[PDB]
Amino acid sequence: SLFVRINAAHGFSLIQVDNTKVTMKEILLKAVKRRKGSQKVSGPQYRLEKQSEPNVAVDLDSTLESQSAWEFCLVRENSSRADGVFEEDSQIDIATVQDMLSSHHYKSFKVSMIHRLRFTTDVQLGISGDKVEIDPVTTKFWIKQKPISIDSDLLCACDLAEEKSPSHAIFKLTYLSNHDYKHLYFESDAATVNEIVLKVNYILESRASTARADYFAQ
Amino acid sequence: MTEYKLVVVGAGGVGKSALTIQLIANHFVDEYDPTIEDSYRKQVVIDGETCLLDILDTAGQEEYSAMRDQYMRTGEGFLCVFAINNTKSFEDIHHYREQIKRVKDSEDVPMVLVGNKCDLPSRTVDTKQAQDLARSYGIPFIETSAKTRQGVDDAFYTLVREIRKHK
Ligand SMILES: Nc1nc2c(ncn2[C@@H]2O[C@H](COP(=O)(O)OP(=O)(O)NP(=O)(O)O)[C@@H](O)[C@H]2O)c(=O)[nH]1
Ligand SMILES: [Mg+2]
Repeated sequence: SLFVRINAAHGFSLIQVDNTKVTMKEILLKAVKRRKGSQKVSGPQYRLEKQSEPNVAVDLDSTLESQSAWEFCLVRENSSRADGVFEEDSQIDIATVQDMLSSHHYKSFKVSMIHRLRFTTDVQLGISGDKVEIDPVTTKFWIKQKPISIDSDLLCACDLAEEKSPSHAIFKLTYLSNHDYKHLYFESDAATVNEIVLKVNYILESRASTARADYFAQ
Repeated sequence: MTEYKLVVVGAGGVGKSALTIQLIANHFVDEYDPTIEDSYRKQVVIDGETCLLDILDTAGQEEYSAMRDQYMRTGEGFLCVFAINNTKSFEDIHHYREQIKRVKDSEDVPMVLVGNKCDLPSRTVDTKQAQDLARSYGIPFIETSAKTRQGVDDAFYTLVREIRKHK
């Protein structure tokens, strides 16, 4: 699932789209019905403009991929973007907004899991609003790692333990394991770790009932 | 020109988007298109003062709960909406006020309790119970119907008044 922001003269509308194959005309149609309540075309027709290119009408038959953008201006054909009140600079940038809206979305990361503070194993870390899965990636000279699934309701904390350089960072994942709290350490580049830590923290501020007991103990 | 920033919160499907559009476009949206986030400006005269209403229509779905921390700091008043036919949407009001008073770090935040869908004959939430909740939290309680437009204007205007008393 993908998200675009539609800026109008009287506010913004966040629109969910299936994929980038969706036509800009369909996106227009959804925005107008949301802004005005009804799908009624009405006396004024409306146009979509890329946020980066003012006063220019988007090809409505073009795909959303054709536009290399996720923010668009909804403007009546008779008027201009400058006649409205919105299209503001206090609003959060679109990439951060899409990141917040996609927290529960499943995403996998290739990171290294640290064991006994002296060893590493390459794991691919699948995270979603449902669960966090830790799986190996590609036998007489190798035992694979036991696959581990942690239900999201068992998660207590996911913090950045250390950041040394853009290629090295460590984060700690705490969770409830049979009335006891286990801690998992992972290592990757700073950008990857920052995304993981932020993604889980979005999920944690969505659920409860075990983190609070952990924080009470702290 | 005083600007009041209003935020409509509540569980999914209770009619947050329908009430907001009823205020803005003055018609009833029968479709249930789940909200991510939407903002609307309306100019209105309340108690002799012309006011610019900045209305924020938020998501009832928990997948988009990460947006709640941003819109709860900036908002001045909050329209806490439940549906009279959805008992838990009433029970979920406790979570929404607690988060609002937590993010705002205050005990006295302009708020109005709204029981929507009062046109339906399938009421499951007591008006005594809902009135008792609002009294316990010290906020006005309004019943509304986005279908019949009952008390739609009163619900939003009362919140503006609650914001105005606060200052
Ligand atoms: N009978 C009746 N139906 C209503 C009323 N208000 C809303 N509805 C209906 O309830 C459904 C949900 O309304 P909607 O405004 O989308 O709810 P929401 O709280 O904004 N949902 P979400 O949080 O996902 O955005 C729609 O089908 C709408 O027509 C009302 O007062 N009466
Ligand atoms: Mg809605």
